[PDB]
Amino acid sequence: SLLMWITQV
Amino acid sequence: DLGKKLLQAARAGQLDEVRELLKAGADVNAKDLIGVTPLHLAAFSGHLEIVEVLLKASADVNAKDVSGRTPLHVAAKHGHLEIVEVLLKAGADVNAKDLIGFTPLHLAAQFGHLEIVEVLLKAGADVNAQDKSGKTPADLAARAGHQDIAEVLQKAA
Amino acid sequence: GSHSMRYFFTSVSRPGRGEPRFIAVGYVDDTQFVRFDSDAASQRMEPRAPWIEQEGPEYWDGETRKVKAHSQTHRVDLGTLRGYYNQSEAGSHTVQRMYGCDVGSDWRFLRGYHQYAYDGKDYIALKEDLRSWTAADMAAQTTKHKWEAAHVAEQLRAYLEGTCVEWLRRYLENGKETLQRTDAPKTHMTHHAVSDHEATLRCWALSFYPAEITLTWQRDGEDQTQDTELVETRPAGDGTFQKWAAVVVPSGQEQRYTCHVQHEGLPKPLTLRW
Amino acid sequence: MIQRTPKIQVYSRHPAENGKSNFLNCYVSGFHPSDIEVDLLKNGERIEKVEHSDLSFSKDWSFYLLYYTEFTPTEKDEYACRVNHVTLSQPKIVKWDRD
Repeated sequence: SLLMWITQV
Repeated sequence: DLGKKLLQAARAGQLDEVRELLKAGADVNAKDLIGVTPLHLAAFSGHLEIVEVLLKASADVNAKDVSGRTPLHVAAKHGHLEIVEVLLKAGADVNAKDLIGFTPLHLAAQFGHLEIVEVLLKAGADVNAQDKSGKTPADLAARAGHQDIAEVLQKAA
Repeated sequence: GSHSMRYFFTSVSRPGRGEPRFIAVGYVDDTQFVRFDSDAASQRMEPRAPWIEQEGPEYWDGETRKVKAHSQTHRVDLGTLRGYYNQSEAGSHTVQRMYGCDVGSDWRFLRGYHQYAYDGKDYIALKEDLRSWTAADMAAQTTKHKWEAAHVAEQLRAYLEGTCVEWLRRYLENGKETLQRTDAPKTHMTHHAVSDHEATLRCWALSFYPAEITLTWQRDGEDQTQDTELVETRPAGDGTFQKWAAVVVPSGQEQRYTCHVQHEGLPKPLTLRW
Repeated sequence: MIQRTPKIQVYSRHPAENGKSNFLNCYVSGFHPSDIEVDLLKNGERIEKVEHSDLSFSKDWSFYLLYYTEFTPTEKDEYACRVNHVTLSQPKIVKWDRD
């Protein structure tokens, strides 16, 4: 599973 | 631990399992370590009926995760318009600010969700809300290339 | 042995064409198991393993959602990064990201990591602590500040320590027959009179898994990393790899040189001679 | 800009013994950016059926790709990979050498 809460850069 | 099962179900989308778990008495506002809620999971997944069944279960509409994101934030970023509308009808705080200072309006603008932008504006979202960087939604729209949203926000100011 | 769940994401601004290309690939150890391409018709994560196809639709839907969240996020990253660096639109730039969790032979959480690159240069990395950031520059310094305020590290910690391991363990239970394998390299010598005086002995290794292998030369007690060329390990496309090494050696040598081999597939090394 | 030129390798999935089906691989690693053009030749002309893996990058932020095709070797064939990348001013051609 991918990370569910990636944050923008 | 009913909360783990409810969290998983909201992550997986077992709407019937969601209803039975809520009936059993699971905390609608159950919090993960990162403070994400079943509401946030449902917003992310677009499980409209799960969203509504949680809200009728008295879900804290404005619960903030460790990032300070509300379910409204999640919905706005991911584009789940019907959820956006159901949240707002539930009393979601249009102007809720996360630890970064982003509003849901910010996210909708920067991700280019014009329909959600319009719903938020009809719901009293602050076009002028400034994040920690001082950037208006118009700026984030421009930076993302959502020129039409950018001009809608600049016109709606 | 140690096992890894590895996720590679890359994004490339395509000005005028109007949409960035976004590729995502997941690996468990050396076996590609999932993919995404913006330009594929499916618009879904697609199974590359016979084990992963046992995973049902709910998961593929969820991974589609998450990978499209990666796509939009990396999009806005592209735009924000080109804001920080103050460079004109009129040219292609690339973003790539890579994260995953590593487990030891016990399958406990060994190590997690997260990395970010802009324009091919290292931009931000999660320190092994999982708590602090190595910023590359004032732009990455900015993103460091923002991520600290947002507590991004707590998110990454919770994922890499938690579900990552769970999923990795399940996949290894399902790849019981394909990721748990090791294939011992088959090897052969070759001999060529590369000149009227000089020759080469070349030692081949191929059809081994995992990719990690070592080959070296010795003159029976002296280092021969001198007159020697070597190539990167390369995939056969059988889901296996290849490599070779050679020694530039006089013709008519009395079997003095030897090819030494070590690979996790060999319980007893299999050093062999001309 | 960083500009990095691919390591190019041409080989067969199995040792090339005639009378036996196998696959021709052109392996490319270490290029940056990802915008290669690469095509596999036979006897000096493009094979069309070329197919390749998913785009992946190395620890050093460099792309690597495999291009592979079905073929069968003969003693009279000549195979070459031909590759072009922004770093390469003229496209480098490397003949298949059965060793």
